[PDB]
Amino acid sequence: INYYKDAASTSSAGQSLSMDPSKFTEPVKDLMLKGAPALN
Amino acid sequence: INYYKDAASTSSAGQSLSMDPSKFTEPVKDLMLKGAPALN
Amino acid sequence: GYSDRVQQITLGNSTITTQEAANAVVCYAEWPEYLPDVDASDVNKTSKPDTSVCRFYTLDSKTWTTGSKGWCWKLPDALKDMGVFGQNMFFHSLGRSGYTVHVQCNATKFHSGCLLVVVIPEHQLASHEGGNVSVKYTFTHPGERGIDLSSANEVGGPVKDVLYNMNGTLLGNLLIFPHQFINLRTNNTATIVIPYINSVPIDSMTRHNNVSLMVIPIAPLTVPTGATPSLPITVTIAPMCTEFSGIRSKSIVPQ
Amino acid sequence: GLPTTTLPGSGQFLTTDDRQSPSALPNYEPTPRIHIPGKVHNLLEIIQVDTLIPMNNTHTKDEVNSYLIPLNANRQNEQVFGTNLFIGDGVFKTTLLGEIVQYYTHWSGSLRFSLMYTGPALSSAKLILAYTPPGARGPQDRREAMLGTHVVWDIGLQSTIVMTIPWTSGVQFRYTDPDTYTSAGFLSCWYQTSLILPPETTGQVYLLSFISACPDFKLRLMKDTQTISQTVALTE
Amino acid sequence: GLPTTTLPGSGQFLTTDDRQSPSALPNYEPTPRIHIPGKVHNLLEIIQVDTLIPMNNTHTKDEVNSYLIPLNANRQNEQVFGTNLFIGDGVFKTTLLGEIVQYYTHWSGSLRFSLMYTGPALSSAKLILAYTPPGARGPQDRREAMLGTHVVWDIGLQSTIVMTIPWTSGVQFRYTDPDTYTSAGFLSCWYQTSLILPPETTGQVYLLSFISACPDFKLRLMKDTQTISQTVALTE
Amino acid sequence: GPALSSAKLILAYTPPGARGPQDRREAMLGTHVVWDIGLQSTIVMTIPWTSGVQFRYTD
Amino acid sequence: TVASISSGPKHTQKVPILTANETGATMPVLPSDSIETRTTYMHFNGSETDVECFLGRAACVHVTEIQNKDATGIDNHREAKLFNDWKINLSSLVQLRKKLELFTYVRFDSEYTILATASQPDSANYSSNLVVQAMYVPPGAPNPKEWDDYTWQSASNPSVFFKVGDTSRFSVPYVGLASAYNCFYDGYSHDDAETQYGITVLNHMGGMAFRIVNEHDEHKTLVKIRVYHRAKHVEAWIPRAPRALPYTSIGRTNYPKNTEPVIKKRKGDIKSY
Ligand SMILES: Cc1cc(CCCCCCCOc2ccc(C3=N[C@@H](C)CO3)cc2)on1
Repeated sequence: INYYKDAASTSSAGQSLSMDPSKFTEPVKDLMLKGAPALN
Repeated sequence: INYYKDAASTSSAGQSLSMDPSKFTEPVKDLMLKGAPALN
Repeated sequence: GYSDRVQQITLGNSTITTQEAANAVVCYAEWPEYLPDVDASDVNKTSKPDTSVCRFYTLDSKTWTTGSKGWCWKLPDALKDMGVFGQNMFFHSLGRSGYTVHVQCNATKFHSGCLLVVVIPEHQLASHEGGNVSVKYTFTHPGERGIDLSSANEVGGPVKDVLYNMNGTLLGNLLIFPHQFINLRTNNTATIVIPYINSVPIDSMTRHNNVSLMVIPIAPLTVPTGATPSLPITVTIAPMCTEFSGIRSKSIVPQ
Repeated sequence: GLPTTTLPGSGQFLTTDDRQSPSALPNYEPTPRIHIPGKVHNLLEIIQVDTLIPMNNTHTKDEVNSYLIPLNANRQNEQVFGTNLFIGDGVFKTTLLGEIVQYYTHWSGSLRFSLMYTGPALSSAKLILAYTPPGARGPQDRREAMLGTHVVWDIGLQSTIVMTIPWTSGVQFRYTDPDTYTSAGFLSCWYQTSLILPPETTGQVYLLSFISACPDFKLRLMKDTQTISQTVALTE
Repeated sequence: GLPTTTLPGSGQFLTTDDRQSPSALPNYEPTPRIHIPGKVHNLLEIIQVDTLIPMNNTHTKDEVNSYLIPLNANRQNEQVFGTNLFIGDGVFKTTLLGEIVQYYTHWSGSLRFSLMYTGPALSSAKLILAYTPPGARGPQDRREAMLGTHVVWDIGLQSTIVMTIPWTSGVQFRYTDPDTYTSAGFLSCWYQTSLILPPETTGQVYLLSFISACPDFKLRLMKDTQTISQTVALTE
Repeated sequence: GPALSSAKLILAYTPPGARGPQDRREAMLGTHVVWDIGLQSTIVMTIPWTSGVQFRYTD
Repeated sequence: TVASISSGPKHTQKVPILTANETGATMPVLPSDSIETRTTYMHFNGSETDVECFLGRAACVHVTEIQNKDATGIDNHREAKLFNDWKINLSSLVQLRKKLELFTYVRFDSEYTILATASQPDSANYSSNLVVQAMYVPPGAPNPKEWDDYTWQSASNPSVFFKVGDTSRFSVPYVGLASAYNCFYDGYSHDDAETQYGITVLNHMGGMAFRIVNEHDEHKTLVKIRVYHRAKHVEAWIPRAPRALPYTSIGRTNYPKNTEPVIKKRKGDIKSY
């Protein structure tokens, strides 16, 4: 129950439960498959 | 009504109403019947 | 014609027969079983030597005399040197096991005496010094010799006072632990099956013992007239469902 | 803004109340439970396991020997032991039963008292155990004893005898702590015929005695035990 | 007026509680969000990116050189480097992994340790990396090392080797801060055959080493980092 | 022995490859049976066929 | 539920009262196996003996003390009680300890209540109003050195601020590393020849730090902190024999030497009533 009118006044947000490290761990242009050779 | 998000914050648990003394009072391998001889 | 009385336990390449048993206890009514995945944490596949480790090792014999106070062995310590069980033990980082314990003591229908055979999960001993003196490692790792409660206090060792279970509790209440009596007039062996009991799924076999087996004379031994005043007590123990994990170099432990 | 009124008791801390609180560690994930044999749910589960009674209390420092009730060969008509039934005191007090009863104020229910015989197998004996319900004195001779709850025990192959002290009471609860009004009786044991040892044998034989509660049992109104105290906080 | 009672804790301020508050700026409209590449949702997302470990810690002032593990041509049987695995201390401590682990009290999971070789293309080498699970000492020679988790690495076209320290543990969580009971092992590396340089070439070659966490990883119970402190408030 | 006596013996079979055991500790690590002397007068130990080669010479 | 059924005379070959205790069992014998009984009902459930109930009331687990005074020229705040600290633990006081050690492993959430009262033992014009700040300093995180260090910023560490005279209350989930807390541990932290034995090595819970936020007034004020702990959501495994001798140390089983006989000696015979 929100007792207040504005959105800033609500409690903390709830877990992204998004999670996708590939923008950080695999930003390569041509896709690399694990097990296939790195450099062909 | 829980007012809080986490489970630790809820009140005391409610009675097991489990109760089974046999693990402590009769841990024998071959079942003993009351009234039958203890050692055959 | 089956009696509670006669029994055979075959485990590995070794068999025990008793013709004067008094049933057998299975701690907490649970039988040893391997470690389920749902309970697993370490990702390593474990090693299950099976029949080469799950057989019966008979420790060296003790001598019950009228002055005996009782003896105490720790597991897996007592077996730290038995065959391949022991090797596996020093060579893996983690291991887990249940046991069948069979304590033997026969006499005649003229003797009297009664031993308590009890298994205590997590038996943390007390220092006889009091205060917060610790009990050094070696002292709680007697190996197959076990601890002799009628031996003298030593320094860095535990207290050996029987009315207090080596920890500040009374002998009389040890009966809350899985146990069985050997009453010469009834019984000649005691058998207890121990499931693996711990707060972690698998642990180190050398830094932590998870049960102490204790044999304590309670009704003093009384032999017939002009009999030799003593009887030997033998302890045979078999690891069961043993699993080892995290193999490597081979632990080096104090002393 | 909703109008409220606060009642007497606001702000008090009652150690026995049960309410919700904010978690200091928001979102933390506890370690998974694994299976461990032995879970206890009720103290009523454990007081049904029997434990030994130091009945032979006559020593002067605690010894393994006060658990042993001695028996003499060839005595006739005589008395083996006696005790009142104040389960919260005296012989009972250090037993697991005694020890738990002391966490509660009131108890009601039946008790199970058993004796296991340890003499040579070629000996024999007949004993009488008697429960004397509140209202009479501890019996002074078997004749007196045998007129109340009793069991003739014949020592045989079957080593133990289980006597029950059935709940005999006006009032439905008794205090654990020794109350008169609330008192429960006496328990005595006498030779029915007599212990007889085989040839080549000699001396005293002993009985071990246990106590546990019947499934009948009720304990209520928790309190603090006289069995433990301290003078300064402990440290590591 | 509805009757209420206030409980213990009323009026306290717990920095970790999460409740509603009045907005000081009623009706204000925040700037629209535009799209920005790079959004982070979990710290678990970022500790999977590998970063360099200053393994060569032997210097006396921080230098680019403590990131370089040197290799010597023609040595046989010998040891390249050694370290314990206290991820919250020592070599690991300044790495991104080390740096985040320090915001939490407990960690569990697998680690990924990789080595990228930088020697001339016409050279060759075979190294062994070994993980020693808790319970034994840091290995003292390859024979000792090779009996635990290990990978023979053959230096080739493929420049990096990724070793995983699989989670080997009794207890399901370890403290980040150096605990004994909770300790994780050792990591060592030795020549399997030996580094060989081509003609016209000379000197030391170096390996770069990285650390990142496997998707396996768990961190819990947030706390304050020993990695930052201050004596007076800063100003502009 | 007399009926009123009692005894517990261990019989051990030691498969080829080791020496005749020199003490029970050594003996108990191979095929063995703890025999408890009772009402049942005989104990039957089996020497199970332990062998690489499928036949042995009698001689 | 019947507490006793009706039962009459018996003359059988089936004797439920003869057993063999050597087996380790406690055979479930009842009054009706050996006397003639009448029906009676239980009228009772055993509610208040549930382990949740037994361990579920607040117990005092710790009393400490800090003072508000001028720190000018104090070389060791910790030592002046300018801010004490407590090595969280649950065996320092014994009433609750004996209760928990009836079990080997125990698992529960904790609810803490902290009462703080002030004392002004020497001449003050008044009673000041102090705010206490208790911090959770888990192991691995900077521990406070002065009563006003950067540590107290507590940007990542849960802290509660309440007033002396009031009470603070919050609840912490089960923070154990394993599946349960060990009430006992017959092990070491490693196979060292001299390492400590016990649980001291296992129950590594870190400490909790208290301080007054207020600067000093002209008089000195003693604030004494009492921490209460209530177990909620209790789970207990493997019952053990109750503690008989007195305790000497947090985390070891050790009892004092030349202790006194714990079993009361009879005033009379074995035969006495
Ligand atoms: C502000 C603020 C302060 C705090 C404290 C957080 C609680 C951390 C303590 C965790 C629980 O600690 C223990 C310690 C020991 C035992 C225990 N020892 C054995 C005898 C049994 O149980 C259980 C919990 O949180 N926020």
